[PDB]
Amino acid sequence: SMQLNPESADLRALAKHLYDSYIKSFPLTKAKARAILTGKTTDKSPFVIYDMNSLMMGSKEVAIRIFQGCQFRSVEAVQEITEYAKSIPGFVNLDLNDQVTLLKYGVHEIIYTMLASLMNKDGVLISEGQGFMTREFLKSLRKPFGDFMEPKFEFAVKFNALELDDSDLAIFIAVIILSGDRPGLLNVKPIEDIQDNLLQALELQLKLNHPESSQLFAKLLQKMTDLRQIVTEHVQLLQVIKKTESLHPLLQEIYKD
Ligand SMILES: CC[C@H](Cc1ccc(C(=O)NCc2ccc(OC)cc2C(F)(F)F)cc1)C(=O)O
Repeated sequence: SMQLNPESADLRALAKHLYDSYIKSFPLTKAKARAILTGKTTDKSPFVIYDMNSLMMGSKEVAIRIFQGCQFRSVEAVQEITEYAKSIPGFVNLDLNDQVTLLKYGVHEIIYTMLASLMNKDGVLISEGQGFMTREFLKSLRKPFGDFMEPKFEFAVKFNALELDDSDLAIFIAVIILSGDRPGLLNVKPIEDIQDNLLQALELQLKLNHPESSQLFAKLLQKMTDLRQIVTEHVQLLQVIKKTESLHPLLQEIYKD
């Protein structure tokens, strides 16, 4: 950051480009989510599902309904991330094998990342900001389902304290996709080379955007750990779901290894 030259200029262009794709690919940005959550917008005023009463107006049939709702958004979210991926310079030049691989293992990490954008301490925005379902209501569902989201909220409150904006996340999300340690990758090097350039862009983005924020870069890289864990901890919950009590086949496909 100390030096404004052709390399730093190239890193800003990669950041602008990724931001512009983020906007085209992700309708409900963090900036808009925050507006709704804090009241500012008159765009729409969401309905608050806070008990069984509220849910109907909007037994274990409700657990079915809500799990169903997640699956629908979860498939909607995987299309959003697929569209974004295509816009990351170099991504579409790798063996189809790797592309699909980088996405098989990434989507859920990006989902739990961007889910934080939709969350505060009280609950989560749903249906593109039309509804807001409370943490405590989601907690109250019949076992085992009332632990489904809690870890996603746990992650969110720590993540949202980083105070990242859509510019920040654009690059960060791209860094996650271009991970060179995904099982069964063929050409690791061209992914690492792309990620190294993305990590450069992020570092410079975070210095410009967060003047009085210490080791934010390191603190953001560490969150990739938390994310892997949410996925693993989630899979454990699903695995139970199957044995205890089906899944949309696109989610079924991604859950192979
Ligand atoms: C079943 C879905 C999981 C990952 C997953 C993906 C997305 C979300 C998510 O956006 N949750 C918020 C949400 C969205 C729509 C809903 O419609 C009623 C309901 C919810 C909510 F219930 F709050 F979680 C939550 C989890 C998977 O793919 O295994």
